[PDB]
Amino acid sequence: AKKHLKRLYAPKDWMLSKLTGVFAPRPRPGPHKLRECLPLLVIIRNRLKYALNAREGEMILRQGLVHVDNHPRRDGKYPAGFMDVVEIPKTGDRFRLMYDVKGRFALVNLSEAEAQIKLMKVVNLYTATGRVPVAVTHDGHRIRYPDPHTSIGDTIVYNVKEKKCVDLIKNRQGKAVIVTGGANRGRIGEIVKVECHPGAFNIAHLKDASGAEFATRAANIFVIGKDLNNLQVTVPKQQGLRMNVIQEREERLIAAEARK
Amino acid sequence: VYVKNWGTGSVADAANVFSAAGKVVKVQLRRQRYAIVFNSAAVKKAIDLFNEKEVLGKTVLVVPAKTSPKPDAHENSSCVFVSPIFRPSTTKAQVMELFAGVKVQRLRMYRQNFAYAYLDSPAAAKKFVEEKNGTEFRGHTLRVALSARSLEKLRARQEAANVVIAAHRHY
Amino acid sequence: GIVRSRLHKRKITGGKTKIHRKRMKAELGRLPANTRLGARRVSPVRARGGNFKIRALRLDTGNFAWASEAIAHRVRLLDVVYNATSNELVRTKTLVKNCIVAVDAAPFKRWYAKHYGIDLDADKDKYDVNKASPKLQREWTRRRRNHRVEKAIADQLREGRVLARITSRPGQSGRADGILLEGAELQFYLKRLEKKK
Amino acid sequence: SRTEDVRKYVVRRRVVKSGKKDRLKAPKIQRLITPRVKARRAKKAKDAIAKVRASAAERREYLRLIASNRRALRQRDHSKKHTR
Amino acid sequence: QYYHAHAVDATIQHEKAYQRQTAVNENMHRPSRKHVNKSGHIRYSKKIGLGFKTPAKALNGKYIDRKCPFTSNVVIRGRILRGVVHSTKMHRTIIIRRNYLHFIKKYQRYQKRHKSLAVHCSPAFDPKQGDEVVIGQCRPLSKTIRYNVLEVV
RNA sequence: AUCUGCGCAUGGCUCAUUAAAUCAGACGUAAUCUGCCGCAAAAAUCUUGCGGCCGCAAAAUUGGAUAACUUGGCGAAACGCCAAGCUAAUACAUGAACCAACCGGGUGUUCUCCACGUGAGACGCCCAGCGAAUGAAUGACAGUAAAACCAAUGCCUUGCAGUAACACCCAGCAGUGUUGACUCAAUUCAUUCCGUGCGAAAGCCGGCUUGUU
Ligand SMILES: [K+]
Ligand SMILES: [K+]
Ligand SMILES: [K+]
Ligand SMILES: [Mg+2]
Ligand SMILES: [Mg+2]
Ligand SMILES: [Mg+2]
Ligand SMILES: [Mg+2]
Ligand SMILES: [Mg+2]
Ligand SMILES: [Mg+2]
Ligand SMILES: [Mg+2]
Ligand SMILES: [Mg+2]
Ligand code: NA
Repeated sequence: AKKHLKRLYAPKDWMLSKLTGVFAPRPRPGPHKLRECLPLLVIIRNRLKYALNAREGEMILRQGLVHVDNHPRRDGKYPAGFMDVVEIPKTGDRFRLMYDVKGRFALVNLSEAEAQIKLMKVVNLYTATGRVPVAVTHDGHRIRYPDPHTSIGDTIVYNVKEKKCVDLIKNRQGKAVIVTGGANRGRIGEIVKVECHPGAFNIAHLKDASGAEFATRAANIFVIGKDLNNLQVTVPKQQGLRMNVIQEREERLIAAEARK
Repeated sequence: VYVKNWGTGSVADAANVFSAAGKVVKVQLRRQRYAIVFNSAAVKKAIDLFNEKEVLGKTVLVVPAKTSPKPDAHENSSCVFVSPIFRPSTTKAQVMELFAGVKVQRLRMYRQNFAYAYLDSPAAAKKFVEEKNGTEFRGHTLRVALSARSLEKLRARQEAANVVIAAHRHY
Repeated sequence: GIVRSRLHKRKITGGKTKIHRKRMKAELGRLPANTRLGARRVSPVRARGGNFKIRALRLDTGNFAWASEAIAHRVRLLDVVYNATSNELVRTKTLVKNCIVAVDAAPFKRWYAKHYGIDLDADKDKYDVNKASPKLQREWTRRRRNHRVEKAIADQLREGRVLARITSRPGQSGRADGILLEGAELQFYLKRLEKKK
Repeated sequence: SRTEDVRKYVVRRRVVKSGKKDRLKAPKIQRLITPRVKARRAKKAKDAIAKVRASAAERREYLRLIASNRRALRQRDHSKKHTR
Repeated sequence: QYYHAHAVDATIQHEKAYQRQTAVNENMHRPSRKHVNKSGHIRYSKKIGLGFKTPAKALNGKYIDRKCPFTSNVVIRGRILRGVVHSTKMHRTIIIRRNYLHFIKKYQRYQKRHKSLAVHCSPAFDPKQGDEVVIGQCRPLSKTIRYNVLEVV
C-alpha cells in the first residue's frame, strides 16, 4: 500500500514549503481521515516550533510528552484532527484542534475542566452482539451505551479523562453548528433549515451572527451548541464569522500603518 | 436542610455531598424538583458550602427545611404481604391455617404467587411479620412484609366503583 | 491462470478488445470442486485475505431441515435423483446447490414420534410413544391439535427415503445441507422424476 | 524432586585466560516461575473477570433506564386519563 | 389429519427448475401475515426508497423474478435516469434510448447525440416501444445490464 | 552469530502497449477484501500436584524439536551442499477445575400439592460462549363503531371497574436496531463446525511501600 506522501500532494493546510523537501509525513490510519487531519510531527515542529526538525520532533514524541485526548501518542504520523485536545504537561500547553474562518487548523487554547471535554459527531448507529447499541463518532470512537435519544448527525459532548458521555445536543433547526468541510469550513452559524434529498446529499442552510446566509452538505455541519449565544465549546478568535475580503484588506492596511 | 434544583441523580445515596459534611438521617427528593436532607450548626456549614453553587451538576440552594422527616408507610399498618403462596397448588382454606389464631379481616390471592391479608390490628400485623418472616409453609420458605396498603381505602374505592359498575350495567 | 475479467470478451459492437496488461491475481478463478457422493473428503483453499474456503470433493451426510416443522437433523445422503443443469450431473452423482437428493428418513420419523406421539411406521433403537409421562401426553395433545401433516411427506417417511433440495454450496463451504421438499415444489419434482419411470 | 532449587545444579563451564579471573559461564534459567510471575499470571484472570462483571453492570444500568422511561410514560398516561 | 398443500401453477413453472422466491417459504403451513397478499398467498415484496410506489402487479402477482427490484434482493442505488424504450425483443430485458444535445464550444452550437442502455424490466410493467420509463442503478445483472425499470410513464 | 517478529506489493525508473481501454470531473459497491493504525468487545473449555477411576489440595513449577555452535565433511566453482552430536524463544505443540453471574430449549414413563387436568412447584438428566453453515420466527402498527354466547384465564366480592406485561426469589433486568431502500444489524428455536477459527502468548520489562489481589 501507499507509504509515502509527496509534499505537493500533501494538504495545503499543513503549510509545508514546496522547496524544503520532496516528501511530507504520511498520516497513519487512525481517528481521522488523512485529508482531514494534522500530523503530530507537523504540530510539534511546524506549528508549536518546539522541534527544529523531525529528529527533535521524534525526541519529543517518543518520550510520550505529547498527549492527545488524555493519552500519550508517540507516533509523529498519528492523524490528529478536529476537536482533538492536545496537551503537553511539561510546558503546560493545552489546546483544541479547530477550524478558523478561513478553513485552516487553529490551536485554540483551553483551560482545565475544558481540556477534559470533547465533542463527537455521531456518524453511525448499529447493534453489537448481545443487542448492545453502539454509536460511531467522527473521530472513530465507538460508544457502547449512548443515550437513547441519540441520532445520526447529533453530537455527544464526551469527557475524555473519565471516558463517559455527559450530554447530547440534537441536530435540529435553530442549533448552532460549525462547518467542517467545503468552501464554508470554519464558519459558525445557526441551522435555518435542512433540505432532504433521499439517496443523495442533504443540504443545510445556515445563517451566521451577522445575518449572512450560506449553505453546505449536511455531512459538513457539526452541532456545537443550543444556539449561537450558548456554545458548548470554545471557538477560535474570529468566532466563525466570515468577513468581507475588501474590508479585511483595508483593515489590515490601516493596522499596519498604525503600527508604523 | 432543603435543597432547590436537585436536577438529575435521583439516587438517595448520591446525595452524600451533605453526608461528607455531616451524617444524613433521610433524603426525600423528587428528581429535578427538590431534595431535603436530614447538628444544626453543621447543617449551616453545609449550607454555606453548597448553597448558591453548581454542586452535583446543578445549582443547589441549601435552605433550612420546614418539612419534618417523612414517616415510613409500613409503620402502623394493618396489612401483610405473603409469598410464595401458589394458588393452583394451595386452597384458601389451607392458606388460612398459616394465619390461624391471629385472625384476619380479608384475604386475597394473585397470579404472582403472593397473597394480601388484612388483619384487624397493626400489632397483629407487626407480630405476624416478626414471628413468621423466614418461616416454612407449604413446602416453601415464607416471606412476609408489612404492607403500606389499607382496607378502608379499598372499601371506599369499591363503593365509589360500584356506582360506575351499576351505571354501565344499565347502559 | 484462470481469470474472471471481461477483457477476453467481445464488445457489444463485436470488436476485439486490445489487452495491454498482464493477468492479475485479483481476478483469478479456481477449478470446480465437482463434489461427488461418497465418504467425506475436503481440501482447504486459502482465499484472498487469508480466509479459507472448504472445497468438498466427497460428501455423505448433511444437515437437512424440515421447514414446516422448523427442525433439522444430520442425515445420510442416499442418492441424487434430479439436477436442473443436466442429467449427466445426476449420472455422476454430483452434489451442487439446488440439486434434488434422497436422504434417510429415519431421524425425521423418530422425531415425529417423540415430538407428536405419532408413529408413522404403523402396520410395520425405536422410540415408543407408550412410555411417556402424563405431562408429555398432554403436551402431545396440545401440539397435535393445531397440526396437519401432508400425505406426500408422510408416505415418503414410511418408505424410509425423503426427497430434499441442497441449500448450501459444497464447493465453497464443504457442506451438503438441505431442506425437505414440500407442497408444490415436491409435486413439481415428483412429476419430473415420474417422467421416464 | 519438585520444590527444589534448579539454580543450584545448573551446569557451569570454566573459561581460563591468562591474567583473568576465570569467568564461570552459566545459562539463564528459562521457564523459572518466580512468585512475581505467579502474581502476574493471577492478576490477568482477576482483571478479566472484573471487566465482564463491569460490563454486566453497565448493561443493567442501561436496561434500567429503558425500563424506567417506559414506566414513566405508562403512569403519566394513567394520570392524564384519571385527571380528565 | 392431512394438510392441503398448494397446487403447481403451470402458467409460471416452465423452467426445468422450480421457480420460487428466496426470501420467503411458500409452503409455510401457517402464514406469517408479514408477506401475505390480498389473495391469501405468500409473496415477498419490499418497498424501494426514493419515493417509488411498489406496483400492484408486484404486490399481488404470481410471476417469479429474482432480478425484479420489488420482489427480490436487487436494490436501487446510484443514478436515477429517464429514457425512451427502443426495443423489447428480449425476455425481461429492454433497450432504452437517452437523447440529448451536446454542445460544441468552437461553433457555439449543439449536435444531437444518444446513448443506449440495456435495462432489466420486471414482469410487473409491460412497456412498449416509444414508452418513457424511469430506471434505477443496480448491481451488474448481466454483461450489459446495470439498471432496473422502476416506473413506466 | 543465529532463530523469532515486521518490512522488502512502498520508493526510483520508463512510456512499449493502449480508443465502450486508460484518464478527467462526477458518482456507486446494499456486489466485496482490507496487515500495520484508532476506539471497543471477551464469563465456551475437567487443568495441575500428592496418595489409593476414587480421595485430598489449588498463585498451574506443561512437552518435543531445531538454529547458531561442535565433529566428520562433499564439491573446480556455485546468494551450492550432506550426516551426526548439544541447547533457547513472544518459534512449534499442549493446556487450565472451583472462585464465576444473568438468560433459554427439550425432557424424567421422579417426587410434593390442588381439581377430579391450557394444573402448580421442586429435584434429576441432555443441551445452552464469540465466529461460521442450513432451516424456522422476529426485525412493527399507522382505511369503522358498539353488544352479547361458550371454554379457559385475570381482577371484585363471597359482575366487569381497573388493568404494561410476567404463576415468587428482578412486583419496568429493551413491548422500541438502521437506512431513502435491505433477505442487512441484532435476538430466539432446531441441527451442524473434526482444522480450514478463537491462550490469561504457560510472554517481557520496570517502580516502589517488596506485596498466594
Ligand atoms: K524471520
Ligand atoms: K533517469
Ligand atoms: K473467553
Ligand atoms: Mg522466559
Ligand atoms: Mg510505485
Ligand atoms: Mg477523480
Ligand atoms: Mg470456564
Ligand atoms: Mg575435495
Ligand atoms: Mg506464536
Ligand atoms: Mg452468531
Ligand atoms: Mg424496525
Ligand atoms: Na448511500
